[PDB]
Amino acid sequence: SGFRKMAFPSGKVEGCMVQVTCGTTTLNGLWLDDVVYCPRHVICTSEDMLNPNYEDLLIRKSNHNFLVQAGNVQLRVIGHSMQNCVLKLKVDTANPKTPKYKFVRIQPGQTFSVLACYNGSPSGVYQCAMRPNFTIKGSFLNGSCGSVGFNIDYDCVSFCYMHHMELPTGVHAGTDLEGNFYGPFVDRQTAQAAGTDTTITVNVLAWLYAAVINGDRWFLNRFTTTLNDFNLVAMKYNYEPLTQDHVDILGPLSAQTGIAVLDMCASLKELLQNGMNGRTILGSALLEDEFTPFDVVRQCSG
Amino acid sequence: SGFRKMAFPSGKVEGCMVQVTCGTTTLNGLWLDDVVYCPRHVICTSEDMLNPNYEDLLIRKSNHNFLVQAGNVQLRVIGHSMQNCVLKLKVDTANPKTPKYKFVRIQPGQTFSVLACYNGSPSGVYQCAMRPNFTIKGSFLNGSCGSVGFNIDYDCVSFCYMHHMELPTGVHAGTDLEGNFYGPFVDRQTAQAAGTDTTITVNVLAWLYAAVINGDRWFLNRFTTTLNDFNLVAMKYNYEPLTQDHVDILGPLSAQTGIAVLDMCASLKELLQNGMNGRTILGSALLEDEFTPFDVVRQCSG
Ligand SMILES: *CC(=O)N(c1ccc(-n2cccc2)cc1)[C@@H](C(=O)N[C@@H](C)c1ccccc1)c1cccnc1
Ligand SMILES: *CC(=O)N(c1ccc(-n2cccc2)cc1)[C@@H](C(=O)N[C@@H](C)c1ccccc1)c1cccnc1
Repeated sequence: SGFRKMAFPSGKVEGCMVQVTCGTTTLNGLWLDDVVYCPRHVICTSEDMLNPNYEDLLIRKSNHNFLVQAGNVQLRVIGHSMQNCVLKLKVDTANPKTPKYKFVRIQPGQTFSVLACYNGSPSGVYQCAMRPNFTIKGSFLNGSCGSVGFNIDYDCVSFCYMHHMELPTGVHAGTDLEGNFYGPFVDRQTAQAAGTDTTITVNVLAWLYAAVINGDRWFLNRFTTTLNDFNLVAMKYNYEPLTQDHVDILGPLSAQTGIAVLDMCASLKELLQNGMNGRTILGSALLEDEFTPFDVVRQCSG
Repeated sequence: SGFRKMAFPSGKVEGCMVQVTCGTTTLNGLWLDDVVYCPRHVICTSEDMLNPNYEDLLIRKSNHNFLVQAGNVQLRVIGHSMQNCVLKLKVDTANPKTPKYKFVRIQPGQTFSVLACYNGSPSGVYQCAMRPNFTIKGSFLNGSCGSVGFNIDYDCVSFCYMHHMELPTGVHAGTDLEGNFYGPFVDRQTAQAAGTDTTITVNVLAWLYAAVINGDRWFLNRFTTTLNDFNLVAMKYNYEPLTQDHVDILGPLSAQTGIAVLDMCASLKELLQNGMNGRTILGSALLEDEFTPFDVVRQCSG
């Protein structure tokens, strides 16, 4: 029993984290095979943040302009390029600790562990979710950039996120490892606003399903409801629409709890309309939406 | 900006987690140097859980009775003993991945990362705190036992917790790595109850201090208060007494925020007496007490 925001073990990613440098600018990179990956904003100066021309800037730099440091050691940059918003710095040496990996672009609502890195040294791990507005509510400080998000597929590390910037909202924007931003965010110092953050509906139900399995069942109502009925109420409180996929994805938890999906929805509808009256579910005084059904299955099954 | 329940990177502990076996009973062990450590309850059968005599039982077993498995490999047990509630199984081979380590008995209110392990395979990481009743509100399933709690001291891993059992409360009891239980719990199948769980007061203030630093400052009142005044109100809602040590330990956050300790206390007093009115602090609808001042400094400083 018990339910916690749980991260993947970070061991196979610790061994891939390097320090990358330009002048007064050190950030984190990710050394996989004979390539090191970091945010291309490591080439910028404080003068050229308002509107930088990254192509032009990279022209000014050469292989030897970039100080890649592995713990106490240094790597020879035998070639650089730019893939969208990432520097791919080629190196003489292949990481001997390179785990099997993939690069996946994750979908909003999906979750991943973050290994928060300063000066190429892993500092800490936490679980995070792509919000529907394509921000993340991270915990990053100055120097955090190039810190990565990942899932672990049996023995295969999937990298889904690279940290690039904090918004004035105090939330976080980043790319996949092919260097495309999640959302409309750009890597320049201009006015950018995160759109309306909406609740992830399948995740909240996942979590109610976790709650039941943990014996917290008070919120369960004698009622049920319909998709359309439920999604009319949903929209009113900034919630994602529930779909038949969403329903199907909750089958294993439906199946384990004995509780139909649509009866859980009816419980949520009453919880949305009445709030929680100071009552808590799984130690929270509000509805949690940063666990998927998989996260719930993994933690509540094995 | 941002504040999350953050774990230490688990890399140096992954390499110490082994599978330990007896008949129908497999749990986790911890291989440091030429010693493997696990809960001594791996020697028990379902018949001898109500009141087991561990000495007597161990008499029945020998070195070769215990199947220690490292991933795909097997270790030769060249000697066993019992230290309080842990098996120290001596092995031919020293762990080549043994990080510098210490064994510390942690104090109630202090926090540590847990590496949740099934069948000697690390499954996930989360941050946890010793509650004042000396339970932990973990996330463990069947097979979790021998999973360890640790802090990372620069490069030195400190092991503070080994998981032994779940209470009917659905909360968790375990030992230090010398095999003494945190609290009055015993490793037998008898009626055991976790006493009154009290809130960790320094931690809540730590967290309010994190909140301020993140710009969440609404709860700040025009008032202040006294220790005695504050601790009279504290006791009423099952809260730890605040001491001058507690005050001193919050100096760095006092110092960073510009806010006196005793003015933060006055804010807490009004928050305790009035609740939060549906207002949230750092994304929580209730007062969080599983971060220490150190955790707050580490995450909000670097
Ligand atoms: C790496 C880093 O920690 N941050 C950061 C600094 C500089 C830049 N940059 C873009 C173009 C040239 C240089 C990106 C990121 C800071 C940070 O992002 N601050 C925000 C307000 C910001 C500044 C400048 C441009 C864009 C954004 C940081 C702070 C906290 C968490 N992550 C990053
Ligand atoms: C290792 C394990 O996961 N659990 C466990 C099983 C058996 C024993 N045991 C004590 C004396 C002989 C055998 C200890 C722990 C279960 C578990 O602890 N279940 C509880 C209810 C319990 C059963 C029997 C004795 C004592 C406690 C488990 C389940 C969930 C989380 N941790 C452990």
